[PDB]
Amino acid sequence: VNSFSGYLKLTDNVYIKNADIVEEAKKVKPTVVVNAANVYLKHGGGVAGALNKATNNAMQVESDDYIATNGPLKVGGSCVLSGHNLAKHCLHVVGPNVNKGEDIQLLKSAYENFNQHEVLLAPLLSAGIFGADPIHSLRVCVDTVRTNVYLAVFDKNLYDKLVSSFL
Ligand SMILES: CC(C)NC(=O)Nc1ccc(C(=O)N[C@@H]2c3cccc(O)c3C[C@@H]2C(=O)O)cc1
Repeated sequence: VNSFSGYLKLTDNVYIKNADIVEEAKKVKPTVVVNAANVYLKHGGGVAGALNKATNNAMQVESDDYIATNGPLKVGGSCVLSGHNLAKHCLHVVGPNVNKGEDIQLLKSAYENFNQHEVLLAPLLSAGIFGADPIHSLRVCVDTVRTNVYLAVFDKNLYDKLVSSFL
């Protein structure tokens, strides 16, 4: 038993809810919140910008030190940093950005990072300003992630379409 509430169960291990991931992290305080990161950990907009704003820019400060030490992530890769006031940990995961021409097949590799964590609060990778089809992203998620994932979908219209179109 865990504290995630009001989710619709899609499969054995994937759950979805129309919710603002920032508000959901502040309320649940999950072990892991997933950020929709880029390789530079520049949290400017979309989910990343929102999560970072909610940390009063502490996420960005920590991220800049990480990059200065380690260099950029790989598309499809991830790193674990602090969750600040939102979670114990933040898993920064880099899905491909279609608006940069990145290979959509890397979306499966991106979701594989979730399997290193028993339970996660997450957005749909590569959705939103990353330019991929969220229906495709949800399918890859369900077909790749084996651990327990609670997906927060900000847009109600998209959530309903994601739900009604789900096989
Ligand atoms: C009010 C404050 C305290 N909170 C806050 O600013 N929160 C927040 C901001 C932006 C996003 C976001 O960019 N969402 C994306 C979005 C939008 C429309 C269609 C989509 O396919 C997607 C994918 C992705 C998602 O929904 O995961 C999420 C939360």
